[PDB]
Amino acid sequence: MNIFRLTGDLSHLAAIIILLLKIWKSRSCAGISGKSQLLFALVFTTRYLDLFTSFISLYNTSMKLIYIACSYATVYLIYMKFKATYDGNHDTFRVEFLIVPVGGLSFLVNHDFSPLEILWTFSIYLESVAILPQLFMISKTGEAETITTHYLFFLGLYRALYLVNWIWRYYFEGFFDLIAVVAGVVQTVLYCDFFYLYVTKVLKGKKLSL
Amino acid sequence: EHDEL
Ligand SMILES: CCCCCCCC/C=C/CCCCCCCC(=O)OC[C@H](O)CO
Ligand SMILES: CCCCCCCC/C=C\CCCCCCCC(=O)OC[C@H](O)CO
Ligand SMILES: CCCCCCCC/C=C\CCCCCCCC(=O)OC[C@H](O)CO
Ligand SMILES: CCCCCCCC/C=C\CCCCCCCC(=O)OC[C@H](O)CO
Ligand SMILES: CCCCCCCC/C=C\CCCCCCCC(=O)OC[C@H](O)CO
Ligand SMILES: CCCCCCCC/C=C\CCCCCCCC(=O)OC[C@H](O)CO
Repeated sequence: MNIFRLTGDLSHLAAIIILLLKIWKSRSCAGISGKSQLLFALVFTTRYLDLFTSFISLYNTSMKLIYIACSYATVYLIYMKFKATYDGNHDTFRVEFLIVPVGGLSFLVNHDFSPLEILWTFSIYLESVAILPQLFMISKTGEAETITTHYLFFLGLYRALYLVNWIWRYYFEGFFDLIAVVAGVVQTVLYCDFFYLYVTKVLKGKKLSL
Repeated sequence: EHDEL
């Protein structure tokens, strides 16, 4: 473990808690893409199947269980408990254009042709584009609430910290995974317009307009 | 092994 990955994991947990607590306390999921929450829960489900085959650490196990529970709970609050405030009419991204090709790519381009590795690869490719329905919803509706932008900031910063972590691991440990890296740069570049707008507008008391 | 999240 290095500080870049630790801050990255804590930034990811921060985003997940900000969203869950925002929906819970306000009793509303207005402005939130239910489709992106489905994709993030599907990322954790396919990535962490190794909970049954590998033990890295108590931290690694606990973080995995917390991410699965918080992702599934967010989906439960949007689609079941506070479904009266779910804006289905503005969450119109067709997720089939993400799942079917990323599924195809994970089967063809992977480190090993075995079910656990193919499923892990699917989680990596899917995560790179999982936020697309949420950004697409914000551009359609025109605005994003401040708490929603804080959620997007900490979520976007998490995989950016992972890129720094991979430079660190490559230099100090000689470890390199091109699939995680390439997907991680794709994941971060999809936040470029949001980052620019968050720093120049949101951090200056202005409207985030995608 | 995959030791990250
Ligand atoms: C924009 C950069 C983003 C962050 C980049 C993260 C990596 C930072 C690397 C620093 C190199 C200098 C640090 C000292 C490591 C070299 C130590 C050395 O010379 O060790 C010799 C040998 O390995 C033992 O005998
Ligand atoms: C070895 C590397 C191979 C790299 C090459 C493969 C990479 C595929 C990745 C993503 C596909 C994303 C698909 C995005 C589809 C968007 C659909 C869209 O914009 O519009 C549909 C609309 O309904 C029309 O009317
Ligand atoms: C909306 C985004 C538009 C831009 C999307 C850009 C496409 C990059 C996407 C995914 C990474 C593709 C796979 C990365 C390459 C891994 C290839 C490799 O070295 O795989 C090792 C293995 O040995 C092979 O069998
Ligand atoms: C080995 C691979 C090394 C890769 C080295 C890093 C490459 C980063 C490249 C460009 C940064 C600028 C990206 C500009 C595109 C931004 C698009 C954007 O932010 O928003 C559009 C929106 O997502 C539509 O839905
Ligand atoms: C061997 C590989 C080494 C690769 C090491 C790469 C290190 C790059 C670090 C951070 C990117 C920050 C880029 C600058 C963007 C600042 C944040 C932003 O969005 O700034 C917009 C602002 O309005 C501007 O005026
Ligand atoms: C140990 C050396 C390496 C350290 C590597 C990690 C360092 C960077 C970590 C986190 C960035 C924190 C940025 C904090 C931005 C918070 C903005 C915010 O929440 O602003 C709320 C405000 O009210 C607006 O509405």
